[PDB]
Amino acid sequence: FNGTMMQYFEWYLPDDGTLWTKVANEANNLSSLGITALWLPPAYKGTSRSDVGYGVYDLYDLGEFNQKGTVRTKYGTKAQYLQAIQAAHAAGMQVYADVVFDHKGGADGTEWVDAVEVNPSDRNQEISGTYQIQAWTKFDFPGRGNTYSSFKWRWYHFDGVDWDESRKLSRIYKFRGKAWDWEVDTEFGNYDYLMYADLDMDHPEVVTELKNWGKWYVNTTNIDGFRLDAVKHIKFSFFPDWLSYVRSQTGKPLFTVGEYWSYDINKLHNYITKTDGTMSLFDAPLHNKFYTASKSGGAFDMRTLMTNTLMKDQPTLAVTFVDNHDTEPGQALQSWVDPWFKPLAYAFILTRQEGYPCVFYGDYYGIPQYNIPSLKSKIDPLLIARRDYAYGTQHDYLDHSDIIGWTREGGTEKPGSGLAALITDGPGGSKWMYVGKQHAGKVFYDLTGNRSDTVTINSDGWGEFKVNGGSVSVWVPRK
Ligand SMILES: [Ca+2]
Ligand SMILES: [Ca+2]
Ligand SMILES: [Ca+2]
Ligand SMILES: [Cl-]
Ligand SMILES: [Cl-]
Ligand code: NA
Ligand code: NA
Ligand code: NA
Repeated sequence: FNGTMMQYFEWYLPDDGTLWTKVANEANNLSSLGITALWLPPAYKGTSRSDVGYGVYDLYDLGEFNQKGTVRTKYGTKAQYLQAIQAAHAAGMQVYADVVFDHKGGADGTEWVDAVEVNPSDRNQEISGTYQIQAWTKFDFPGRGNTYSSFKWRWYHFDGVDWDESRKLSRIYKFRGKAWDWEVDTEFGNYDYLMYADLDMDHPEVVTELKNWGKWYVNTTNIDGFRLDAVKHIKFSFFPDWLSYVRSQTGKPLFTVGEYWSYDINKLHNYITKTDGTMSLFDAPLHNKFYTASKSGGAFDMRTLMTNTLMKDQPTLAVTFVDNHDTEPGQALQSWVDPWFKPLAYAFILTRQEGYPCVFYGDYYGIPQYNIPSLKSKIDPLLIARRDYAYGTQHDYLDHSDIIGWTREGGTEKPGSGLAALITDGPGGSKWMYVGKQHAGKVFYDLTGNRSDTVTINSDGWGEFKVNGGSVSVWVPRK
């Protein structure tokens, strides 16, 4: 069985505290379609009840303590979260928990700190003299007390902040005596700083505490791996060290995927080198390819669709996806793949042998905030393709600027498997492709239902497969 991840949230979910309940309720249904892992949103207390979770306040509050004006998180209570994870496990699915280590917001109090303004466009360039600011850096967690952890956060655990409370100024403030961490991404000179209070990953108390929390969190929740937020903004050598610790101390392999958001493939290869292949990365450049192709009116050269992507260059470390909560309309990385192209992108990541694909909750269930209907009826037949048919040796036909395809011969121990896929960003047509001599004489049909004709395999193992305009067909053998 192929591995298939699902990102189990989107940005515009209502703040109604039901998501963990939905996970428990939907787990069996999802697993039956071949989903094997769920990436859950940050599950700990944010700056308010409605925070999506990246505005992390208290890593140890899983919707259990009366903090930031609520007990539950946006998603539910600690008990509902633990129950969600158990339900996924009963359905035979693994759970990857979102980990937010870049910054910390909603401090309980301020501290007076000598600081300097740096340029948002070049954080290596100081643009003021030293002056004293009132920074939101004091974290005491009075709702939790010392349950689980007695560790308190102060100014010196952070490299800087984005707000002076005394003069009410928005600036990127670097604390005097602190430096931006290295290595990090070099966009804007040094991209360590992102929002709220930025963690100083060179501080030993910070490193020890996050290790402490990592081990506690795995043991407490029974999760199976991690989605790491904002890794280009976090010292590169920190995560290999952290993961080695948490993996050894818990005795779990803890699959981990990092969000290194860049469309520059060489930046991703750099990160993977600097982290010794300890984690996979989201294939952001392939997301860009799908976005671009969807908007190009047929003019995109489909022969290039996976050129300079992680799916091509480093397939065992790629988590492939069509869209996520940041690429949704109105969001920070907005780059939304139009619905006409979306099933083709889904077929590309679901039926090919390269990479670990990830289905987006917002695509699957729809996004009511923008009146975006569910694509479940177009995605399900592709999940079935992956679950039952996408096995064995692949042959590639990325050989025409509209119509591209590939085949899977089927696996010697998954009887009935085998497929031939075609997608086109332009007019439809046909393509001869090799599915395997062993399929000579078999009749193949289009599992998507987009086409009603059939394709019979010739005595050499070749079939003349077909696809409609602007569409996808996934041809599989009759039983
Ligand atoms: Ca630092
Ligand atoms: Ca940072
Ligand atoms: Ca084209
Ligand atoms: Cl200068
Ligand atoms: Cl410095
Ligand atoms: Na510089
Ligand atoms: Na930092
Ligand atoms: Na992020």
